[PDB]
Amino acid sequence: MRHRKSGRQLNRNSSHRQAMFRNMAGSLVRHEIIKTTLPKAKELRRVVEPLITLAKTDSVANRRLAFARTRDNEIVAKLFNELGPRFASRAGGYTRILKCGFRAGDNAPMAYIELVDRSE
Amino acid sequence: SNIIKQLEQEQMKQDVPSFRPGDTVEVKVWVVEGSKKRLQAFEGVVIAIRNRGLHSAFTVRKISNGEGVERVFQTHSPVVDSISVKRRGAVRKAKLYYLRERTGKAARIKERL
Amino acid sequence: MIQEQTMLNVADNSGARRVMCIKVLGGSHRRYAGVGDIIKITIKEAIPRGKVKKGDVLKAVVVRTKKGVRRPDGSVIRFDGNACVLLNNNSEQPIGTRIFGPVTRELRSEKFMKIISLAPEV
Amino acid sequence: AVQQNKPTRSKRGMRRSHDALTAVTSLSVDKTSGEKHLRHHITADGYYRGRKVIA
Amino acid sequence: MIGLVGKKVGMTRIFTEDGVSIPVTVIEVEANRVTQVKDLANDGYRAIQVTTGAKKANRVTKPEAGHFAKAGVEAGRGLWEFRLAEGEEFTVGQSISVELFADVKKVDVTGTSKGKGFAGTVKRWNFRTQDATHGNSLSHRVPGSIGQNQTPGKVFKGKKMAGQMGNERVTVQSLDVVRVDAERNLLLVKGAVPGATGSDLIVKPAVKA
RNA sequence: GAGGACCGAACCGACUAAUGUUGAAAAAUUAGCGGAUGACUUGUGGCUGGGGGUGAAAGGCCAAUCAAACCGGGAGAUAGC
RNA sequence: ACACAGGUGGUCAGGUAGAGAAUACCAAGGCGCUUGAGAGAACUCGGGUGAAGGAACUAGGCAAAAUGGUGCCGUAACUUC
RNA sequence: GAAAUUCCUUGUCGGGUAAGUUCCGACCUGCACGAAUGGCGUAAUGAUGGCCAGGCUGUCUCCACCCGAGACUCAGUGAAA
RNA sequence: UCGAUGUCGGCUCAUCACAUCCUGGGGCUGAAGUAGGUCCCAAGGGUAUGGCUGUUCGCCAUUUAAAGUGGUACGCGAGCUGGGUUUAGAACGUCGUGAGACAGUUCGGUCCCUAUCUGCCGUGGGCGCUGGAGAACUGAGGGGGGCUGCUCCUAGUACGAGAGGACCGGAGUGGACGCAUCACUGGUGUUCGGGUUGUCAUGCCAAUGGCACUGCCCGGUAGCUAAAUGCGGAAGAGAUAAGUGCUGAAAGCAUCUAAGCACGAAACUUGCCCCGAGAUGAGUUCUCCCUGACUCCUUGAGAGUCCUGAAGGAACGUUGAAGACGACGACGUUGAUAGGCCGGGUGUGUAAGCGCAGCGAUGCGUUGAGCUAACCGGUACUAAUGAACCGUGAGGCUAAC
Repeated sequence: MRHRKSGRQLNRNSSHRQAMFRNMAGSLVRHEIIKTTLPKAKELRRVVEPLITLAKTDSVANRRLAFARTRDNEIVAKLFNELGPRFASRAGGYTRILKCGFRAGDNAPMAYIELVDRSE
Repeated sequence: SNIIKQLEQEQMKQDVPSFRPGDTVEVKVWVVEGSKKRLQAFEGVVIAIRNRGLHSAFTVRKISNGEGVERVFQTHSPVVDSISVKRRGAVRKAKLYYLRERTGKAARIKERL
Repeated sequence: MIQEQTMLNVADNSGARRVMCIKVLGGSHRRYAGVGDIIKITIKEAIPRGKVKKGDVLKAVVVRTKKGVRRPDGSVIRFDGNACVLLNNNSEQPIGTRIFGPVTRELRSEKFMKIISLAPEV
Repeated sequence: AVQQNKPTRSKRGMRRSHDALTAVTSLSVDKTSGEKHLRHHITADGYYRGRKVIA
Repeated sequence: MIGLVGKKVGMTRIFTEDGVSIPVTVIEVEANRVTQVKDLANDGYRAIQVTTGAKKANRVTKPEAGHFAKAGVEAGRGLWEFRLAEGEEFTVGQSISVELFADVKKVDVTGTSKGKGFAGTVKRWNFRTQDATHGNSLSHRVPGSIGQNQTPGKVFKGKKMAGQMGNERVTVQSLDVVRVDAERNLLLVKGAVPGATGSDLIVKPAVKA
């Protein structure tokens, strides 16, 4: 059984699962809206949202923490210099998920996930 | 779950000293033989602390008469009369289970300054 | 948690070094022995001039166990190895005259009061 | 591990009593564009619950 | 004797000064409110139907929003019934406290056990595992034989096979009532009762006693 | 500086186990395993032809076929089954 | 027979560890193995870890665990030395 | 010499084990050993047969949990006896 | 049965019989007690681990209340094994001139099947149950359970010569087994923290990340879980078995039986738990819900339009200590359903950066710091959208009023 457990395995080993969310957290910071599956979203929420909580306090000891969980220095700058101040007065819920239908190739339920401001 | 918390925190003691793993404590326990409540000592090294509020326990390990004796005392229990730190050990770990394999000058713990 | 084939140390001066449990007594299909329980043992290593010799088939009471005991408090007393006091088959009294190492007070039963009044600790 | 007798037209269609797909009959109109869409899904043009989300 | 309906808060322990830790299951028994008494005449048997807890106003449906308004009590999370012994007689709208269990000393607790899902014959029925090695081919936690040969020619009704385990009503009997707290509405019983945390427990006095 | 020496990769094999058994594969995979300067191993040609060859010998092998290969013929052998 | 987990001669052979063409991680270079998405039941493969016991398993220590390197000290019966 | 050979046979005695139809040592009463279809030994060697011991362990008592691949649901294709 | 029904043993899982091994009840005894011997009643539950051998068996070593006997294709290979027997190799003894042979040994020696139907274990869909709906029940029937030691009191009494040593009745503790549960004690914990080896990378130092079985390790949250802790095997009834009776004739005597009335077992029926109204014999109770027009015709049987869509349900979404999928449960902004966030807990164990000491490895201070999963408490920050959809319009044909 599975009582009170969290984390979707997503038919991956734990190293592929960790590397897939390191990429996908990088992509949600780049373009601020990505189209992913509906279960890879809602698992990205547990990854990208502590990154924006981390970036709300800019310090050296958190810039390297964010670098360790996001091995991309361009993401760490946008997290701290853009997404940190932008979500200063928001208590969680930095991302929303908009279900967009079904994938053509495998009928997978797709969704957009995006930062709730997006600054337009 | 404030209900179990208020049921737990009415039974905890207010007399638990702040020991760490590696400290050498001596724990006086009440023993009843048939009707004589006696207070006997167990003096070894703390090798493990479980912090759980009311369900807090700590393991004390001594070498008694050539034998290794471990003793997992439940603190906040009315059978443990007092806990008393006799020296402070300086370890970098929270569980000193490797001292079951070391015995002697191998199991010497550097005193904490 | 002493079962059949368990090698136990010998917590008395009766001669043996190692004994092996060859039956847990006191009920059919019984699996383990605690620190108050009697076991049928065979002697696997003795000292050359002791009371007993290698190959005797007799009884013993487990007194120290790596599994350990459970007090009413929920607290545990474990030991580093397993030990037993060698007993006569017929009148289950200790063969030895000394008891080496501690025991626990799960032995106060007035069949082992010549073990509690012999052991150094408890 | 293999049949002893060929099953019939009867039992073949009796098994497919539950193979019948269920239609939706629950399309939802959008309150700013009038597009029908799946419930809790964005529209084909990217409106959702009156807001333009995707474009 | 009537029961009460409660909720499994969890497990903790009590320390007597004797040295024993008594493991308890904390059961929150709030004020069970009688919604319907029953009689031998109209209904065939004597019972009371109580309710407990508080259900929100927009989830209680109209066929039960009227059944509660007939009694005058509030809503509840459910309705449960208790067979009355032939001396005791209750009134509709009477609230029964955990003060009932002052002098009981031993209770039977009913609850729906934790669901193990589809379990196998080893977990469900304590079947013994076959050899992990020594030549065994794909048959370790499989059950083995389910029958005989041709002369029965069938498996017997009631065979122990794999299936749904747990998620079932289970009564544990004769649990020692440690203490009754009439102000926090608590019943501490010695040992563990079926169900997870938050499940609805039904605590009657002991019939075996 | 010898060795049908030793350890151990390539290489050549095939002892054990599990998988596989309508297989990924008409003999394999995976983890171990033996030999590894030699009675080794391998390429490219050649030569031996069926009651014949070749065989450190198993009735082994001779084109997924072997106590007498395959193909065509006698031939629609014969068949008290 | 297959876009087949097999077979297939020779040549070239970088770095850091290492005795090494072992192995680990990399370069040059080449790829991600032509169904995916979920879910996280039994059971089955392939692994990981276990209290106490330690061969009680079993036809049999089968399988697994364990041992494993270099230097130095030290090493028995027997021996065709 | 009760052996890769001994039917009776688990002969008998000794050893090993709490207990040993196997093992080792013998005895000789060799059903039905025996001297190049070699007899008795024999260091070394063996993926050889049997037995014991120490280590070691999920082999087991008695299994628990975890990690991946299927199983399972959805979409596409689509067998077999 | 030769157009194939796979043998012995082991394992796993059983199931029945009773000619009963233990426990329960009796009669007799060459039954003082304690131990027995024997027969009768009784099948509810229980009914060893090992050494040897392929073994069943057997013999041994220790247990045990006891280690029952039989049937079930000598139960059980579309469940496992493959040691034995019984393929092809080889050898010994033996027999044959020989090829070879031996219920003689001896080493070696491929165990396939994706389950259609029955059966079984679970789990749904449909329809029915007659207006629909939401509940709670009743309980006809099923099922589960149903074992027992040892100590202590009775009492060293009854008995006996002494030795020894009870019945009945209680009290406590175990063993095996079951059910439940994680509070404890632990296991696990590849989603937590840290140590560390090799190497690549982030320009480099310092920090980190990848890969090496989670690289190897040391710890460890929740969950799951046993070895861990709770509980349970009743008591009571009712009918009886064997058995003992009371009254009592046939047979002026007797006589347990023929009339009658008593006792009497773990069996039987209940009592304990669970399932259960598809119990089509489809029950009961409470509550809720809809009381509009017309038109068409063979016509007491309806059909078709417009109107109105109720209670409720489903679907959808957020989900769950529920779960293969369905189902089940919670929730859906009149909102704590999930994620986040905040605080705390927990676990690791003194982050980084800086400063100081030292030649440096590194130590020390900041500092029990920093990180911290599934936990707890909160908090609408994100997502749970108005709809729409299904289901209708008072319900067929004695008593009372």
